Amino acid sequence: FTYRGVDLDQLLDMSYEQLMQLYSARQRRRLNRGLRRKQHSLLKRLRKAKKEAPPMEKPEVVKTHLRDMIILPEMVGSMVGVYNGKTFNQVEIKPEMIGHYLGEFSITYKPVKHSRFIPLK
Amino acid sequence: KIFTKMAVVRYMFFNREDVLWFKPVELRTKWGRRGHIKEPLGTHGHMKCS
Amino acid sequence: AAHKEICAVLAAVTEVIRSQGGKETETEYFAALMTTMEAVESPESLAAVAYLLNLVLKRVPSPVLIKKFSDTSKAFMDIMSAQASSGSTSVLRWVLSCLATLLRKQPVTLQVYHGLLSFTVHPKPKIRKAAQHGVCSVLKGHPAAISTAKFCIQEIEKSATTTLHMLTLLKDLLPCFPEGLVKSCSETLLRVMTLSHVLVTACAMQAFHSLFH
Amino acid sequence: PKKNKHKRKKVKLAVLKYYKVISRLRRECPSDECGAGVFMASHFDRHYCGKCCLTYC
Amino acid sequence: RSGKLPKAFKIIPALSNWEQILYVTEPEAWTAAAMYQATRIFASNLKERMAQRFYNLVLLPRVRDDVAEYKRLNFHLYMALKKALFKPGAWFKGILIPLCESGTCTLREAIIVGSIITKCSIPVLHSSAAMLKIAEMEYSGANSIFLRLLLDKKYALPYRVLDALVFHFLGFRTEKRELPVLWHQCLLTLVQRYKADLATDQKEALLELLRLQPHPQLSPEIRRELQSAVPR
RNA sequence: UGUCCUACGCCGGCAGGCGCGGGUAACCCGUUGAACCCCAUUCGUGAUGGGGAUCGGGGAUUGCAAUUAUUCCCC
RNA sequence: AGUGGAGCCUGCGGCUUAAUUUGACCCGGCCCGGACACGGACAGGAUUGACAGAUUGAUAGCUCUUUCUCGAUUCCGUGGGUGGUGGUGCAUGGCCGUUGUUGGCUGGUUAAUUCCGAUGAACG
Repeated sequence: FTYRGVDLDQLLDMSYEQLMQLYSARQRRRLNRGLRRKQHSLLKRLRKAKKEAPPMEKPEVVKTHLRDMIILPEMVGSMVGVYNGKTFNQVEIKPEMIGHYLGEFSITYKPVKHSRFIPLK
Repeated sequence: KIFTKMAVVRYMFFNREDVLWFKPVELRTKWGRRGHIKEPLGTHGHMKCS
Repeated sequence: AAHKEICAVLAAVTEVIRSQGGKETETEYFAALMTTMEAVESPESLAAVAYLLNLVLKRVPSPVLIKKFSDTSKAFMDIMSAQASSGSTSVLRWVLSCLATLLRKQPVTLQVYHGLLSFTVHPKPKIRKAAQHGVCSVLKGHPAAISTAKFCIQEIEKSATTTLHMLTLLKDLLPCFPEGLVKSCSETLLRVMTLSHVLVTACAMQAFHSLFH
Repeated sequence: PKKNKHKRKKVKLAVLKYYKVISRLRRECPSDECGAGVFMASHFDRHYCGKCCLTYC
Repeated sequence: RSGKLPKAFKIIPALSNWEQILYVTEPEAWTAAAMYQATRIFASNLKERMAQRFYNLVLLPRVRDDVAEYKRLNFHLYMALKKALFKPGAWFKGILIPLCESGTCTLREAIIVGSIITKCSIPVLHSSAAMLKIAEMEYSGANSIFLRLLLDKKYALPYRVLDALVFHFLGFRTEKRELPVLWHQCLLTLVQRYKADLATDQKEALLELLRLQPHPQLSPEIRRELQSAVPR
């Protein structure tokens, strides 16, 4: 895997302030504006779940409502239960979802799915 | 809740698809007014009635 | 609760305390508190004595003021240096007014006059406000007019915010000037007109009004 | 997910820990209303006051 | 609205100078949720006479104007008065009796705080002190509600208190002013609950009170309870 | 029209940044330098240099937050 | 000059959805909730408030742990034994608004008696 010509392993070594240029313009603005307490606490919970999990299967599912939090490169391999308003969608974070949010993998709406007179007398 | 020829009724049923099974039969009040099951509201048997 | 009383400093201190011992007015009190004005920098104790220092000396100890004017002047020219190093206001505002009070009733005198005058440019507004009012009462109540105009002209040439205070000083001090200093002031007020700044322009316009009115 | 109520831990003879035999085993608060009777907590990283929430580390 | 309060608030009960702190905090400018937050901490770890001072200056004014504005008591202010009733000694002498002695209390103020008394538990010795104190002073259109609901508590009435109530009733012997219907149910509940603790001379004392001050509807029921009353 | 309207200088290609001033207003924006219109150039009846939807990639700004594209700009 | 035909946007119906709020709604998670009697526990202790971390969808002593502090302000159960903060209309007592004239400064703040803080009488 390569992301913007950068492989995964040194992307995990890479800190926040030089992740600014690898993201797009939207995520670059968001990272400058900071991350609130709600997503700092969640990142610890994914870090805790990856810590105690067995090293040969996926970790336990973490349920959250944070649909507006971008996917940092250290989140790969996690089990996040993301909520669409009705149920929790369990999504497994592949390394190809780095610049994207969490809300667009739990769709909040369902698709829509949509005999003539002939006279006898 | 009651509006002009529009009402929502609670505690008649508890599941969403109960009212779909009992849709085509009419409804009435103790005070003479009649009504028709219009559409389910969801997940607790609530419906909107006209 | 204790300021609005008749026994408070509002009314009766202005009447009966001037009779120091029953006879008005003895300055033996101010000639007794040197141990408070010297080697004591306790705040609000020098302030309260500064209130009575301004309040009492209005009631004409003028023969007393003449003889021990030098005693008062040395008792305050060191005060002008002392809390100028410390930087207070409450002890400072009344002691400048009582200096104006003693100067109003009256070679060494002009140095005290320059001590009163040099505090007009002070950044703190209360200290400036009393000095602004103090200079007016001293001159209107003159040999001191020539030197103070020479201070006024040089201060304008040295300098934006301080010039507003100086034009306020020149607002009601032009009428007590001689011819040559009015002619020099008429140039100096006209020099800042070349600057397009509006607040200095309006005050200098209003300064000429108080000259002619 | 029923809301269970807190039950206070009934510590048996909690009074009998602030002294030996004479002197006070625990600290006393240096405040005005709290002190001379108000004992302080002795935690493993802090000292805590049960009345005025005074914290010493 | 919600969330955790700053820790500078949780030391005000144990702070030395509450008066300067509370006055600079502008208690009238607080929100409705702040009353439930402040009363909770000011009645939890705070002493009795101290908490009575807080009720008089803050809680009693804030409960008076709100019911005078919307003719209804807010939910948050209701739980504030519920939490104030956790300390009954401070609430009686800080909220109840000062409202009783104000003289401007109405039916709505009486009927709203009266339900709080019914909905919660009050110690008998604290409640019996409120019985004697309200029985001594004069009678208005609102303090009767304070009587009848407290008679509905069905506590073990001390016998000295029973003299104080009947002295209040014997005080209403020669007055020609019309007694309201709500005064009769106050009398009806009294003879319903404490018929076994009234004396034989007190038995006839209420009877002549029924003779001089009758009711076209309720007086025979008051007559029925008296005539079917067992002595001590 | 407004205390949010903006002048001017510098930077970037554009959205946009940094600084410093005027105006409670027939006083500054503002001699309100508006668009069709007018004069030259290229195109030449061709779903075409008409038409712009729908899309891909990137950048900037307001917001606690831009995902189901807040909005704006470039290809 | 158009609209009606094309693309986009907007409103009524209709169709799908949990709701697509109406001529605020849908999923979840909290808050609160009698007294009387009797039987229990209750200074050995009834009970209140709390630092740190976590569950949680988050924080939150309104929760799950480590025990710090307040103390009678008590808290567990069983009874067919009592229990309007209702909304709404009529008669009903008081009270406002509704159909002239003459007088009369501790303090911090600013270019400035600038800013904020305490603080009356008669005549027609």
